[PDB]
Amino acid sequence: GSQKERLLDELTLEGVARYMQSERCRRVICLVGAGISTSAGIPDFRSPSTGLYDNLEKYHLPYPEAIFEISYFKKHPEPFFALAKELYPGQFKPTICHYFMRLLKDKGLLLRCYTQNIDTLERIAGLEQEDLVEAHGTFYTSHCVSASCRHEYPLSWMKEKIFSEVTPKCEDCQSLVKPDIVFFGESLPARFFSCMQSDFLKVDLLLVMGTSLQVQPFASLISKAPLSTPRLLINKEKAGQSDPFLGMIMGGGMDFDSKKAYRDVAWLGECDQGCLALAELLGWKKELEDLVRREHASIDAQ
Amino acid sequence: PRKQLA
Ligand SMILES: NC(=O)c1ccc[n+]([C@@H]2O[C@H](COP(=O)([O-])OP(=O)(O)OC[C@H]3O[C@@H](n4cnc5c(N)ncnc54)[C@H](O)[C@@H]3O)[C@@H](O)[C@H]2O)c1
Ligand SMILES: *C(=O)CCCCCCCCCCCCC
Ligand SMILES: [Zn+2]
Repeated sequence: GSQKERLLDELTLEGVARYMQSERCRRVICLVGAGISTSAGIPDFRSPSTGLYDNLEKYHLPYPEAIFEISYFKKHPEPFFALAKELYPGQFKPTICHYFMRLLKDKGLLLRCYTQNIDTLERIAGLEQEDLVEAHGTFYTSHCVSASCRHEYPLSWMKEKIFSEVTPKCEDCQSLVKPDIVFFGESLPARFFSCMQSDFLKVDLLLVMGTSLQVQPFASLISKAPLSTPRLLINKEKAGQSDPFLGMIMGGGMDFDSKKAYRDVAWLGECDQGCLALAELLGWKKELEDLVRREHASIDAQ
Repeated sequence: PRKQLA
C-alpha cells in the first residue's frame, strides 16, 4: 500500500536489472526530458554552455525564459518561430535512449512513456500515440489558433513555413497556426491527467531519464508512484531530491543517498551510455545495437 | 494546473 518496502536487492544498476527480470516487474513507466535528445542535436535549457538559456542573447527578450511563455508568444510569435528555424534538425534521428524505450515496448514492459519533449523522436523510434503522453505537446501537428476554425496542419507544412521565414497563417481563415506545444503558462493536455490517474496505480518501475524534474506539474509525477516502486534516474546530474528549504513546508522526493534510502537509484552520465549499460545487464545489448544501427541506416537512406 | 518552473 503506502508502506516503504525495499524491493531492490541493491541500490544499483545491477539491482535494477535483476528486478526488471523478476516476475514483479511487468509495467514500466518512463519519464523523460530534454536530456534524451541532446545527443540527437537538440539542446536542453539547463546545460551550462550548450543549453538554450545561455544562448538566447540575440533575441533581445527579458530573461531567456520568455520565448517559451504563452503571453509573450501571444504578444509576438516571431521570435519563437525564428528560434524554431535555428533549432530545427536537418535529420530526425532518435538516440540509443529512445530505442531503449522502443525495446521496452517490444518486450511488453512499457506502460507509458511520459515525455516533456516536443521533438517527435519517441514517435520516430516507434512509440505509438497509445504508448505516449506528450505532456508538453508536440511539433508533430499544428492548429490554427482560431476557436471557430482549429484547422490541423502537418509538420511538413509547419516546417516549410518556418524555413521560409513566413509566420504560419491558416489557409482557411488567416489566423496564426501554432504548433501543438504547451507553452509555459498553458494548461497541460487532459490526456496527461487521465493517464496519470490510472497508470500510477500499477507501475512496477519508474525510469527517469534526461530531465531536471524542475518543470511542473510534470515533475510531480515521481511522487504519484507507490512508495515501494523502484525509481531509476539516468541523468548527468542527480535530480528530483527534496530541497532542504522548500521541503520544510507541508510528495516522495528522490532519495538516493540519505540514511533512509530504499528504492531510488541514480546512474550519472550520458543517457545513451546508461541505457546501453542497462541493456547489457538485461541481455539486450546486441538487440539494441542492431535496432539502432538498422533504424539509423534506414533514416540515413531517406 | 499550468506548465511552470518551480
Ligand atoms: N527536445 C525538446 O523537446 C526540448 C528541448 C529543450 C527544452 N525543452 C522543454 O524545456 C523544459 C526543460 O525540461 P527538462 O528537464 O527536459 O530539461 P532541462 O534543460 O531542465 O534538463 C535536462 C536535464 O538532462 C540532463 N542532460 C542533458 N543532456 C544529457 C545527456 N545527454 N545525458 C544525460 N543527462 C543529460 C541535464 O543535465 C538536466 O538534468 C521542458 O518543459 C521541455 O518541454 C524541450
Ligand atoms: C515547454 O518546455 C515548451 C517546449 C519548448 C521547447 C522547444 C525547443 C525545441 C524547438 C525546436 C525543435 C523542433 C523539432 C520539431
Ligand atoms: Zn483557421
